[PDB]
Amino acid sequence: AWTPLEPKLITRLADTVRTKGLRSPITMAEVEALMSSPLLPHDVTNLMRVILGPAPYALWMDAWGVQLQTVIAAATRDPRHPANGQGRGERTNLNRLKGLADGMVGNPQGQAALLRPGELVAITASALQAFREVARLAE
Amino acid sequence: PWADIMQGPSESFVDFANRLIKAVEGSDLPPSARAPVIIDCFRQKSQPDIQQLIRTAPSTLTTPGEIIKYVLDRQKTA
Amino acid sequence: AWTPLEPKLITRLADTVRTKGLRSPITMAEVEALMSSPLLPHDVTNLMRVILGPAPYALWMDAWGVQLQTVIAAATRDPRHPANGQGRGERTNLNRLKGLADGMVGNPQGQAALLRPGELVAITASALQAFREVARLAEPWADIMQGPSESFVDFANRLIKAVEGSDLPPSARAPVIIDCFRQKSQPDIQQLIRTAPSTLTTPGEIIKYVLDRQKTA
Amino acid sequence: AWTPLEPKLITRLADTVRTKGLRSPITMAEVEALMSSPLLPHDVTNLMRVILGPAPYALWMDAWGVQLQTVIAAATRDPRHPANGQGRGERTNLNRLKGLADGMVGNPQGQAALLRPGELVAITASALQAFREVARLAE
Amino acid sequence: PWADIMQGPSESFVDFANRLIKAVEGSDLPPSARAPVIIDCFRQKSQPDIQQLIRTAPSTLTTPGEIIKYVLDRQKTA
Amino acid sequence: AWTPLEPKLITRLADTVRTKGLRSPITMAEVEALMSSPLLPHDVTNLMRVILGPAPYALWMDAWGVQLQTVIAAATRDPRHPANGQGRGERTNLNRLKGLADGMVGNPQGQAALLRPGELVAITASALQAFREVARLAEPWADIMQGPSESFVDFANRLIKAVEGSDLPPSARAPVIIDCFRQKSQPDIQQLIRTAPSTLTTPGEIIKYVLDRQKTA
Amino acid sequence: PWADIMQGPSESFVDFANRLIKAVEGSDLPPSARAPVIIDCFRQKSQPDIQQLIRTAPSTLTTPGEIIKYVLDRQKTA
Amino acid sequence: AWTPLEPKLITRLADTVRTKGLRSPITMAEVEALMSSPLLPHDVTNLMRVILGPAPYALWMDAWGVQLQTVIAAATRDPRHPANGQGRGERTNLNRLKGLADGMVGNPQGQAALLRPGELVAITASALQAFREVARLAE
Amino acid sequence: PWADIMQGPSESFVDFANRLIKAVEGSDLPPSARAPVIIDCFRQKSQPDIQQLIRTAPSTLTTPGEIIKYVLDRQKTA
Amino acid sequence: AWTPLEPKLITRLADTVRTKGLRSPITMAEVEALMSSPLLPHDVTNLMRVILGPAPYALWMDAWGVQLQTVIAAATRDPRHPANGQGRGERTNLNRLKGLADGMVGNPQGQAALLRPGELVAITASALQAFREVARLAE
Repeated sequence: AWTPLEPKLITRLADTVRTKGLRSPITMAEVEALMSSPLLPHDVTNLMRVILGPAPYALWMDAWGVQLQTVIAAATRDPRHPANGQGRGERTNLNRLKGLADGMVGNPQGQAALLRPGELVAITASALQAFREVARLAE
Repeated sequence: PWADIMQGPSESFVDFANRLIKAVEGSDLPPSARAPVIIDCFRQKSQPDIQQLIRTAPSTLTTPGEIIKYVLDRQKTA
Repeated sequence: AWTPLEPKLITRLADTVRTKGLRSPITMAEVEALMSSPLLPHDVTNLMRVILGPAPYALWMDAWGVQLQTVIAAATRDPRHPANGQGRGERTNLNRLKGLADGMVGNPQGQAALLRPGELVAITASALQAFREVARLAEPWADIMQGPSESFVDFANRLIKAVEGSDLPPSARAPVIIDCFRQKSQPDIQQLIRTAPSTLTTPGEIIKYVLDRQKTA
Repeated sequence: AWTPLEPKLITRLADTVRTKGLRSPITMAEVEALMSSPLLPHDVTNLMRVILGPAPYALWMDAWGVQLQTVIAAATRDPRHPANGQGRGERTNLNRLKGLADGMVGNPQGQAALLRPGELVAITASALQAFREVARLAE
Repeated sequence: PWADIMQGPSESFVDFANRLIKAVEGSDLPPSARAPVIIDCFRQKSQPDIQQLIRTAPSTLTTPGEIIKYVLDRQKTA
Repeated sequence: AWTPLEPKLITRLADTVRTKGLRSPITMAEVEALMSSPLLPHDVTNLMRVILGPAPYALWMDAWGVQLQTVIAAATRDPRHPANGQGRGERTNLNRLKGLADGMVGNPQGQAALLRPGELVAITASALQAFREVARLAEPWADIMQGPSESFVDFANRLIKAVEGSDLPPSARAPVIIDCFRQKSQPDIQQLIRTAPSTLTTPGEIIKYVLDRQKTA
Repeated sequence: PWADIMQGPSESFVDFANRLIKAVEGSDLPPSARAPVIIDCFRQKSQPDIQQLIRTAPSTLTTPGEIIKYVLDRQKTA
Repeated sequence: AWTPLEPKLITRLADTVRTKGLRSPITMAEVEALMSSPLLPHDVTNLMRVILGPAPYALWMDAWGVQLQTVIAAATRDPRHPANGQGRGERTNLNRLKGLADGMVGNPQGQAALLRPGELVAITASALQAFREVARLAE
Repeated sequence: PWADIMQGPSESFVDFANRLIKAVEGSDLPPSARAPVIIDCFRQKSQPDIQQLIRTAPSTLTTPGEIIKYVLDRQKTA
Repeated sequence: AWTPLEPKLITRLADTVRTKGLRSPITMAEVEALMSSPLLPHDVTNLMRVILGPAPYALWMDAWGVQLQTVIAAATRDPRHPANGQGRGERTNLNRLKGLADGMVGNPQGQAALLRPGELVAITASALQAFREVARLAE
């Protein structure tokens, strides 16, 4: 069952990003805090939509896609990925990682249903690395 | 109004890009016409230093994110 | 049977030569047009008498004679010339090429009678080459600079014109045009060409690149 | 049998390009007019040599080559090209399109002899598109 | 002092590179810290024309020799 | 047994590079001289460390690595390389070429022990080509004019130097040198070359003619 | 009148040659006397720069066309 | 077996030519010194390439060709030339004197193999006379 | 004295040649040394217009009479 | 037997050349008068030495040599020259015409001994034509 993040925590994090900036160690610590439980693509996408401005959000979408593509290359380079399965029918496509696959587009409940925990942690680590890249790039 | 947005003489580029993308996406344009308009507004607004910086791009930039990344890389630190 | 060229076409060509000059590509195209069917020495001689002034006509007579002499040397160097025959009795003398042979002097009908089609096409090609020589002679690339206010397409036009209408071999024009684009073409475009992530190996490619990335002003 | 274009029409078109420019709709209409019958590579090459200046002519040679290369890629992607034949012996090389093949270099009569009508119309459409590109680029 | 070296307005790039590499290698830095410092000094010194020339490098330059070669290739002849 | 190069020769070569530069033909001849016997990586590395400045030395290290990599690609493309052996156990790695392999780092004696003569000559040729590249890189013909007070032999020397040390094809240098003699070389010599009763078709002939008929002053 | 034709100080040589050949061929001279007269008028008219240019001809010019070609080759571009 | 001249002697001679000039008696003495043993066309050509500037080198190539042509005229005027042989098959062509013949172009070893000692001394004397002419002409 | 003879700024060339040949032949030189001296005095005296006229001689003049003829042909009429 | 020309006539002719010039018809008539009998090279040479200045004398020596060379070319083009003979042993060299041959240098008596009347008239006509050329050239 999907539970959304508190809008109070999200508002506090947005104001933190607004006053301290993207690169301060306190901001990265707060992001790591709100990045503790494995989030669904819907959660991370809306979170970055709210806390980041338009141009940093575009940059972050780009960087997140690139990092997820590196993850999928490593996944096709190793059939023992915690997102993959043993047979070929469990291979994870980027539509399933970005939340674009069938039964997931716009629906967080179905998303949480079909996604694997390894998928969730890989998406989360990818999003964190992308946030780091964009923060280092913006300023 | 998006077509009246200029990058101020003292304004940074990320603020100008934020303002422009906001005004273009929150307007009456179709969804399929926002990216070309944002690109062509980056090229013609964004005072002539950044205009020449985008003009002399050895690669072809075909996305607002790519233009923003390129300009942020090669911008005149000041 | 000999048919003369229209005096209307000849008058139009003469006025073209009068306004555009001898060397314009439109003039050379018009001459190639009126040089389509193989002409008899009478036709080409009268044509050059009408379209060219006195001094260019003298120069053209000289050049035509020289080119015809080269043709006759190649003909005596190969008995299989389309103007020649197999036996020695068909060897073509310059009196027959210039229309000076017996039964031809001043008479275009007899001319058309005795002349061969290979003779006609050789005379025609010789006259065309002579016209080209005289046109290149009648009217400096290394002194061409792009002015401070001049656009780049005008500079490229002027430079390519002066380089192609010069004494360089044909195989040396493209490298010279490129290296003149790089060293002339005032330092803004010089730096624009220098910092080219791709290697430009043709004047057209350099022109396209510069037109794309030029400073709009 | 090859018939050349009238130098009167070519002179009028050259003066049109000289006064109105390359991009005016009247100029493009005039070019479409003189581009009505399928022209041999010799015809189009001399036409562009006369009506265009040196630098636009270089640009046009480049663009024409690129468009012809796209055409030849589509031709090797479909053996039913009106320029191609059914067997492999009728495949059309760029030397045959640009007029550089054997029996064609400098000779318009032989050109008209060996060329196909599909070849002619493809060359003509390629030249028209290249003219459009160069006109959009020059000004 | 290496951190005070700037490329003069009229100085060529090979002279500036010689002076900078001399002052960096003849200093108190560890041997494993000279190449990154030389690179980052090429990027921030070396007046803004060469700064932008290095910034807009389609390839990633990870050695002072490679940076010198690239700049010598694409430099503005003047 | 390893024998070092004389520091006297190295000092003379360093001063030659200091006064004449990297690209002079005398400097390249001197380098070819000191590049006669096959050198060990230690020798060439120290030689370039001494004769070259810091930035040219960095450039040369880069170029030497690239050329050695091309050599190793050709070596893996042909098992009959004079550096390679017949079996796979003699394949030569870049650590062995750059002197980085085991038993060689910093020790020239062990280096000379384990290295092959084919290895040595390949390293030497690679280093020579890298030196040529860096020399061509470290340091415009169409901008050369004969000064009002400059003599003609100095102008000809400067022009031929800049034309031959440029990016032109080899078959385009003589026509360019001639046409630059004709259009540069201030109008007195321009008219002197123009009014040549003979046709001059070589830079040497033009130089001889001008030196004969020049205005002594 | 052919014997009154001079090359003006600012006139080019091809115009002078055209005018002179016109006036000599459209005159009362016999046909066999036109070429020598045209040559000797090229030599004595045609202001002293071209006069000296024709005088110092290493080859012997025996035809108006050859003289015109030589002068056009070696003329002072101005 | 071919042995090259020392680059040290060549460097000293080049600096002598640079400071004293081409016509000084000390320079001519030094050239006579380095012109002691019969040199192959490769040696003399590279020597003049190094010690002479570009324009004097062009002049010297011209003069050397002219003097070699005079030598070949004297050789066809006397079948007892130390470069010639008794039969017609040993007649020496200018391609063999200038080093342009077959098996000699660019290869000094093959050059030294096929050349005669009379050929070498004739080439050397010709080069010396050409150097004298160019030195008298340059200044 | 022959070695002090110069062609005056206003003097014609035949007068200068007469004076020079007179002073050279009526001097203490050997008979076999008069022609080379007369030639080399024509070349170095005879003010720079005629000096350049003799210098740019497409033919080689090896006799005082030939030099005099050439100069009289191609001299600047004034 | 050689008889010299009167110094009185030579003085009168020299003063005529001095007052009237070289080109006057009276001067040419006087020269034709003193050019009536066939003169030996000594006579004409001394005559031109006396009547002409130094520079006209140099010009006249040049022109006389050229005309004598044309005469000798015509003589080798026709073995029936009044100066030549029938066999090859009577062919007339320029040393015999200019008075430079053996037994003639400086001696007018020996000159008159060995010279032919055809030789004398050819020398005389050559000298007259050379005088005409120099007179037309001097003014």
